[PDB]
Amino acid sequence: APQQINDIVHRTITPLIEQQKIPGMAVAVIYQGKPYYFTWGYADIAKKQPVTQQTLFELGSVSKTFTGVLGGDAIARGEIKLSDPTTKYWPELTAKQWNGITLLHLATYTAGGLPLQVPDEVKSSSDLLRFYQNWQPAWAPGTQRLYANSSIGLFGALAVKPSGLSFEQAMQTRVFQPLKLNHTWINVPPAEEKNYAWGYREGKAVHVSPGALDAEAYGVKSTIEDMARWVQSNLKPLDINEKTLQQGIQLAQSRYWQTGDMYQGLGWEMLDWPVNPDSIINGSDNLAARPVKAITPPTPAVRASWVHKTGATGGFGSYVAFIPEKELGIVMLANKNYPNPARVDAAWQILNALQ
Ligand SMILES: O=C(O)c1c[nH]c(-c2ccccc2)n1
Ligand SMILES: O=C(O)c1c[nH]c(-c2ccccc2)n1
Repeated sequence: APQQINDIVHRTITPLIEQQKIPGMAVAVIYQGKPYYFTWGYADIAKKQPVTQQTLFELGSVSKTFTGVLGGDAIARGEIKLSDPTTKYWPELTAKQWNGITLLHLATYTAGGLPLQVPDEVKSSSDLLRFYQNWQPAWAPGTQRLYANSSIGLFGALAVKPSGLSFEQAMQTRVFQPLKLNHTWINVPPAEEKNYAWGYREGKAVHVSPGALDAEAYGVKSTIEDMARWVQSNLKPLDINEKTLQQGIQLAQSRYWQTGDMYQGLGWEMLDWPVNPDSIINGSDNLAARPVKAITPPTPAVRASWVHKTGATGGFGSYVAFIPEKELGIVMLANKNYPNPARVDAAWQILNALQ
């Protein structure tokens, strides 16, 4: 890399790893559109396997950005609309609280208080129907944001119904393949297991458990190289050859709702650039129910935004942030779930210096 980039990344990440006791980490900086890669520590402590550019990390909720984009792609294909009622794609959702809950509400955590987690006890798919049928909104649709896997997870399952593809097939063929994300997986194939890092919770090696709507909400694993490429695509959607994908990206970065300084996209979340670092840093701390202001009609993707997403599993912590107008981005993948504000802080420190 250029020395400027080498120096800011290292002087920022090294202390962070030390402070947080992160066993392994990979970082990519997109600078004037090109990727620069850094790796530290261990993919697998027991087997002494280092983190490389081919190491797979659990993205956790950064998976939601893929889901938003696949969702946006289905829109641009004319297969679904965000203004459609949920019942249009799940007619079995006959319970009366569902009247007026749209795909928009599902994708943006504004349905009326769908819970953060689908319960563990929901194994079968009729258990799932029961869960949504029996769910009681705390609020009218489109009035409060409460971040929820059961909300965007559902949007992801429904968005791919008209295609007739499974979520995974749809994701692989419509998002992963066109973008050349050849080491990105909903389900890690046995061929790639050698590269699958372990996560670490309280010093114990852990992989993400199977659960309802996992793939749609928190189930993607990826390498720093593919993740960099994800940032490049989202930075420059209009260089993407596939028409509906290109628009899908643009749709995921539209501003549908505003809470405080932040705007809710599809998966992605957005602030006006330049940004107050304390507004993103403290903003990122991990139930926070917030009133939302509808942006009528949604603002198309603003190039002068800080576009970002945090993501966690029991054993992993990820962060992606990019600034379209600066052609600037960062991916940070760690095999420990460490505080969000530390991530955002490291990321702002790096990006601010290169801007
Ligand atoms: O193997 C295939 O080509 C395949 C997999 N799924 C489909 C498909 C499913 C629903 C509607 C259209 C095609 N084709
Ligand atoms: O033909 C090749 O060189 C080729 C295609 N894919 C790979 C590859 C497979 C797994 C991990 C990394 C590269 N090599």
